[PDB]
Amino acid sequence: SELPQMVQQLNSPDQQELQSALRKLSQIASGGNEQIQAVIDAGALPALVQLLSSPNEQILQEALWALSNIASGGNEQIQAVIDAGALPALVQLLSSPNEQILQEALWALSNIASGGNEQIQAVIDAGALPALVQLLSSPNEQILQEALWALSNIASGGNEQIQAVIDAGALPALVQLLSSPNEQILQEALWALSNIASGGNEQIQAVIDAGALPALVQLLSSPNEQILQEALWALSNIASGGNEQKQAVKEAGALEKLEQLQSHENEKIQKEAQEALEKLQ
Amino acid sequence: KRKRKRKRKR
Ligand SMILES: [Ca+2]
Ligand SMILES: [Ca+2]
Ligand SMILES: [Ca+2]
Repeated sequence: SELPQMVQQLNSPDQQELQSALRKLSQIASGGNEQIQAVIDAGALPALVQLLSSPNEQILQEALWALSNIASGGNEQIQAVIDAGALPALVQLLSSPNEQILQEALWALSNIASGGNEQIQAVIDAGALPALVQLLSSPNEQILQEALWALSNIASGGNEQIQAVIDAGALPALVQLLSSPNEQILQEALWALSNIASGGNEQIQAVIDAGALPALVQLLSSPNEQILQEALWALSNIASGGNEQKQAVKEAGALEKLEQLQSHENEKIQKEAQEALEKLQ
Repeated sequence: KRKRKRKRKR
């Protein structure tokens, strides 16, 4: 019952009133899907979308936090953000040289792409992929992580969504990231590959053709169980393909490593290695 | 098929 008044304050020409309202709204939206629905129902979306045109970085940042938090809701709540017309203005911020704005725009986009296939396709259709793929070359590890989240989310969809990621040229950069000494960035690259390889055989074969298998097989020898798990999930997904895909996995030397991992003390590792080994007969 | 969300909280 205070929400409608907060939403009206988003138009106040008093920047203190505006910012107080915006900070309250963003944080109510962080409190679960019912609180998100209350913010939507109070009419916040059109005002928040208008704020994506603001040249005031303080307003824009908090507007982005609010939209990100709404987009942490259910798929139809995400769709409300898309229907309010946010995506072009949001995607355009991936050109920003302001790292705070870029980071916050990426979170918002990544959350939208965590929706269902209609929500993901909207992000693709808004033109985000070339930018996201270029940010895989960023020397800023925060930005790089966030781009990998967004891309992983996009690649969590169906085969058409996956294929748009592949067609944007993500695979060579993802495979290059497999040699990173940054264990955080490595695992995010493996997540992206392990979503792409959960597609159909054409998507799996793209992962193979980009040269992922030698690096994944090397990573089966990692002493870091977090890395090993992620590499095993990726390789197991590839092994779920057709006989051409299975053969490529065998040719890369995976069988001998997987046989070794069958008795691993970590149960999650052992189970996925067993499952992978069975897929390959 | 693995999705993730990030909230922005103070
Ligand atoms: Ca003023
Ligand atoms: Ca800058
Ligand atoms: Ca390191």
